[PDB]
Amino acid sequence: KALLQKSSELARTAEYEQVMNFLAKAISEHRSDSLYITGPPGTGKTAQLDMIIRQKFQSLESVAVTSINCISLGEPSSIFQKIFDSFQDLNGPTLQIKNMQHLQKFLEPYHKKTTFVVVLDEMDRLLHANTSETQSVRTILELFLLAKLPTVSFVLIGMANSLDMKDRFLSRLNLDRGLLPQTIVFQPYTAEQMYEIVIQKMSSLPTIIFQPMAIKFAAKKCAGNTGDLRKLFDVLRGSIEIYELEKLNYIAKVFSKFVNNNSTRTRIAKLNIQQKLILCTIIQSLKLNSDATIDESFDHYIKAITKTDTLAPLQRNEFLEICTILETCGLVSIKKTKCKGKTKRFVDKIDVDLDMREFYDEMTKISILKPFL
Amino acid sequence: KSRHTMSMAPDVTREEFSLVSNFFNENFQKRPRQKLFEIQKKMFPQYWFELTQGFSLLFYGVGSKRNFLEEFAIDYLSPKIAYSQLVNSIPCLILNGYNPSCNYRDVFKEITDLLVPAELTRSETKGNHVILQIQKMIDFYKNQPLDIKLILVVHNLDGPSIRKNTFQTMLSFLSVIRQIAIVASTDHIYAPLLWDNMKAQNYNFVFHDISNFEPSTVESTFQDVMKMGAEGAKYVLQSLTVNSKKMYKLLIETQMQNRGTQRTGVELKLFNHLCAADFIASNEIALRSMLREFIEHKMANITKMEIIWVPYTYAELEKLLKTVLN
Amino acid sequence: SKFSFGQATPRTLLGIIRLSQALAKLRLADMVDIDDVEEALRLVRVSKESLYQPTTKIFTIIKKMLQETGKNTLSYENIVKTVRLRGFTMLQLSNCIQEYSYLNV
Amino acid sequence: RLSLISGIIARLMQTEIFEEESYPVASLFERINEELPEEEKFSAQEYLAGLKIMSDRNNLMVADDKVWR
Amino acid sequence: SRFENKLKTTQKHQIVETIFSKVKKQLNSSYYLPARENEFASIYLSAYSAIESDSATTIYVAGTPGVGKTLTVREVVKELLSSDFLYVEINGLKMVKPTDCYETLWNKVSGERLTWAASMESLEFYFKRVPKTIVVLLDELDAMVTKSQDIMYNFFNWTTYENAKLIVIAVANTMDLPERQLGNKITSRIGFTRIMFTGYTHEELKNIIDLRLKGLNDSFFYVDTKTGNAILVRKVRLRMSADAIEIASRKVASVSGDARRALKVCKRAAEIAEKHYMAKHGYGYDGVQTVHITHVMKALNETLNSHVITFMTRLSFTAKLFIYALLNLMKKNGSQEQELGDIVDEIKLLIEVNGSNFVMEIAKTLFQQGSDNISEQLRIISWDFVLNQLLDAGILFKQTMKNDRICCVKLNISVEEAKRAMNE
Ligand SMILES: Nc1ncnc2c1ncn2[C@@H]1O[C@H](COP(=O)(O)OP(=O)(O)OP(O)(O)=S)[C@@H](O)[C@H]1O
Ligand SMILES: Nc1ncnc2c1ncn2[C@@H]1O[C@H](COP(=O)(O)OP(=O)(O)OP(O)(O)=S)[C@@H](O)[C@H]1O
Repeated sequence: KALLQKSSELARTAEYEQVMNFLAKAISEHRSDSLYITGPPGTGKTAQLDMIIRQKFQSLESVAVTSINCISLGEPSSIFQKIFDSFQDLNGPTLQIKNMQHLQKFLEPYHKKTTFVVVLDEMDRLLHANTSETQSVRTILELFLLAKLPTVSFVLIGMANSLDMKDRFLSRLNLDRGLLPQTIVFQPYTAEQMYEIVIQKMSSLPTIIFQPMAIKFAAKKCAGNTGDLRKLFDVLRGSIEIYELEKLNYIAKVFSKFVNNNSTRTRIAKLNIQQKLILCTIIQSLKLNSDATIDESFDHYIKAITKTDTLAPLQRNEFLEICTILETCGLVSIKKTKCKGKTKRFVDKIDVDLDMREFYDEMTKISILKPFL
Repeated sequence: KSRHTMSMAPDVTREEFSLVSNFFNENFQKRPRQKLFEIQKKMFPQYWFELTQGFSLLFYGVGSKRNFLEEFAIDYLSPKIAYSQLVNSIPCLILNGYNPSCNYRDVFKEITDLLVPAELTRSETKGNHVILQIQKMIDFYKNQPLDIKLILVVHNLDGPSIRKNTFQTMLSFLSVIRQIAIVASTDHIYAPLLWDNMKAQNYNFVFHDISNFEPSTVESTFQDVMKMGAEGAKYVLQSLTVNSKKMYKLLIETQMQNRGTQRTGVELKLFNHLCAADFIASNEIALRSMLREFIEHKMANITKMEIIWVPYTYAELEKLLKTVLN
Repeated sequence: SKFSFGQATPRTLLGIIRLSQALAKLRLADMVDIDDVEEALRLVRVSKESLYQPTTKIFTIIKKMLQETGKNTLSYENIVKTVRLRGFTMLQLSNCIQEYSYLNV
Repeated sequence: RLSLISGIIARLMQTEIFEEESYPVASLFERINEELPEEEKFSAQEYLAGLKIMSDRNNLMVADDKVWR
Repeated sequence: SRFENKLKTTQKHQIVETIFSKVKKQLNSSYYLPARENEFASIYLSAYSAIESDSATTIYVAGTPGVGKTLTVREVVKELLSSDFLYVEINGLKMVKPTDCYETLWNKVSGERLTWAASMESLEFYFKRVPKTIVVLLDELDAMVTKSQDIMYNFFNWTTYENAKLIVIAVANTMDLPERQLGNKITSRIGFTRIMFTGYTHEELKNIIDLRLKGLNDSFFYVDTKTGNAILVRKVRLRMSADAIEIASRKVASVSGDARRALKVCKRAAEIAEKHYMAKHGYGYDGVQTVHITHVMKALNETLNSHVITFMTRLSFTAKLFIYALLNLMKKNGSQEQELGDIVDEIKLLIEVNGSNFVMEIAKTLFQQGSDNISEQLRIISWDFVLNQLLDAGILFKQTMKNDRICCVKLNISVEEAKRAMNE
């Protein structure tokens, strides 16, 4: 029963039909349309263009069109080095890849005059690099300039996450210049183009690959906040091993991990009634909305416990251990914040994820914290 | 303090602004503009004659002078002087001062290569040797035959990088040399604060007015105002999930039910119940996670009831209602 | 505070000693045991309580009590019932309740 | 008409009586004819077509007919 | 590898293996698991599929330290050697600079020492070109996230290549880590597996102790009465009271649920009985034994109880004179942070507001060490010394200023316990 679901985990898209119109001159060897391909994240958009060019290169005339990933540069030189790697040649590399005018000499081909288009992968690392109008916008500016006179032009295909980048362009560039205009976006496929690809990615079909309306149910009730349904099939591939482990069932398993302690399991964290007392003690110190030290909390803990004698006053060292019991369940977090007297000195400020509405319910059942409120 | 504000203005998008701006700057006062340009054309032989005396020529005046300098330097002067000395004509090295990315090292590395490398000047390249290397250039040039070999142009000399003081003194030592003619323009009203009697001794500036009331097309690009957030988050909503449009629509209604300030906002509990009422929000976490996406792109605010409020104006939210949400 | 009244005086300590002597006199004993002071303190605290309207063995006993229902109750009427037949007073177990709360049990 | 009757189910999904996004078919019938609105309940096909419009509005689904996911 | 041959020496003069020595040998933290039994499969069945199908996935586990996530994934790969992969422990905190992990990967494919720059070029050249198997553990991921997230994007972008022979296993501190430090673009690549590890429970904390106490609980030793040496003249036994082991469990599962903390509090409590046994008989270093409940009562408290209270009452007089002046200003002004000159102003005043009493023998000594020749000191004797002594002790805290009057002083421990320890 394994080998049917061993193969489970692994032209084709209805977005490739768009881009061949957008590359309408790429089979007639002319300069194509003006390509700035954006997208909200997770939407397949990195592999989307990679699907096109791999279908382009396997289809396509002299054949040399290269694509490089802009991740580890922070600087516009070695991209123009990596276009030279499809030549397998040798030259003086440093000057030719550095200046704007130095790129222009690089664009005279050798063997058969096939035009070249570059593909700039993950442009947002250089967009969201160092300060905008100094280097990175200038880097954006310099690449999109295609004023070259022969039709051999370095057509850009760049990609980005957040859609602020168009308004970042200068008003000269927004005057119908370069690869600007066609701001081709990709709205996140709800279930209406992505699930059908999963259907065709179920070409080798096992018998029980589950009631597919539940798969449709999975698609409809994941599409609130999602972009990657194969990865959201990779959460089906984990639950398909649950039915192997036991020889949207799992989204139900995963949300109760996150929703609880405020409604119900707050009292699970405080089986000690003193842990209930010390939890209200933190919030009474939160009146002075300050750097809530473990000492200022201990200050209000003593000066209240001398008034109402519910228990004896305990140690600060005990007060250290008891607040860590509050910590490991995930209620209150402790951080070493800032005080700048001698050096960067670290006093510990706490923060609570509970509200007084979710407090007042669980304390009226216990009239021993009622003196303390 | 009832003040009319730029937020309370009929705003204009990107393509609408720049096109009708391009209509005015190429059709408003066209006839008198070239009519000025023909009048000042007769001054061009006068500039040629004085510039043989090594005079740093400086152009002030209202309006952009960028087009005028490039006509005067490139087409008129630079072949006229090459013909009058007796072959490629005189090299023109412009300096775009409105471009803030001008440094002192890079432009001078061009200069010593533009000027003659007759000696091993890379030996004196050592750590600031720039004033050192130009001093060895100056005293050699005192005993050379007097002829211009280079004319440089510095547009917008009060620019964001050229007005820095270690760059200004660098240009000061260039101007005392007789072989190079220095034709620059500034635009500031406090431009003669830049020079003392030390530098102007090295400069021997003269002045001329040019006022053509040009729009400064290139010089407007790097500059920005609030035209260039209410407009920022106007584009993110155009690419999201369809549910975020609806949960912002229910957000924007009761936040405009009551400028858009804090007081018109809503509590988190009831808004969870309201977005539970239309079968949208499952609980607090599923609400907040796709509300952090409105938080991450700074599209909504929260202050303290637990009030979440939109920081856009009263007029803006109904514009966000009828256009992008609907 | 709001529900407070008076303070502890040495005359109240002398009255507690006198009530313990009266409790020992009612039992016709020549000595004062530990059972009188724990009754007198309970008497003087329940005299004002109407306005609201030696330990390891006890811990072991509590564990034995737990080995039935597994209940962590705050106030007791049927935990203390297995203690008085053994030999320890009501005051020793009263400390065993508070101490142990530090064990979070 | 349709907004009110589903709005009861909202606060009745706010409670854990359905225990999940799964809910049985008898859980429906104890939440229409048991609850407050009388005689608004349509035919055996019509409010069964009415819950389709909610499924067409993509807020709740129907699956494994003794239950509904 | 090499030098372990040189770490061996010869003369080992018959070390006394006492009763409690053989406990601590197995109470060492080294040597199937009861608590995370089924979740071992949830890793492994997630891992077994990708391994025998030549794919590239991601597995994300979280939890507090001390829960076995360092341990369990080692047990995953360990059995897999029996049944194609290269195991690497890419620890985050064991990298000096964050880019130094890049060097390890390119070292652990062929054996070359190249740039973190030049490594990741050939790494990227590996991960999209090789025709068709690498297991990598990215431990303690708080270290490698800190600078600008450019490292963390790489380690999951390599997973996206369908021609990438790699299997990554991330182990973090918190589940929140790709939601409060990383971007959403990484959070798409992290997936939604998210295998949570909770704490241990106190029943299982009993079930983890006896796994170390398998062949030694209530067993017998062979002992000579002269040297205290035990052998697995009397034939003695040693028993472990399980209720004391239980009360060790019901605290550590309550506060932390940490598997090191449970073992070590048993390990600390074991050696308390060791010295008391050596105290009564003195076998040195060259009828039925047990470990009481009273040992783990002390050693668990020994994790808690302090000494700054005992430190303060064992300090100097002028130290206790200093703090008593300092709380006097904090109840005079209510500003919790007093200027240093005002304290020197106060300790002058706190002399003469008391009567002409011992105080005079103090006030003689407090401004001159006897020696009526040299006198009339402004600030008190060793005032720089005690203020330096209170500074490096951590009790006080004093901001840096060249003015020795208006430099502010802030308390660092709770001022009530300072008030409380002053009373003695
Ligand atoms: N429509 C689709 N057709 C084919 N494969 C798809 C499709 N949608 C998603 N995938 C696959 O699932 C993956 C999920 O996309 P991600 O790579 O996580 O996001 P993305 O491709 O990086 O786009 P970003 O996040 O905007 S950079 C893709 O890379 C593809 O491998
Ligand atoms: N279930 C178990 N069975 C046996 N020994 C265990 C078990 N859990 C933990 N240990 C031991 O206790 C040690 C605790 O280390 P781990 O819990 O694996 O590290 P950890 O949980 O990752 O904490 P870190 O590494 O600081 S994040 C292990 O190295 C084992 O020696």
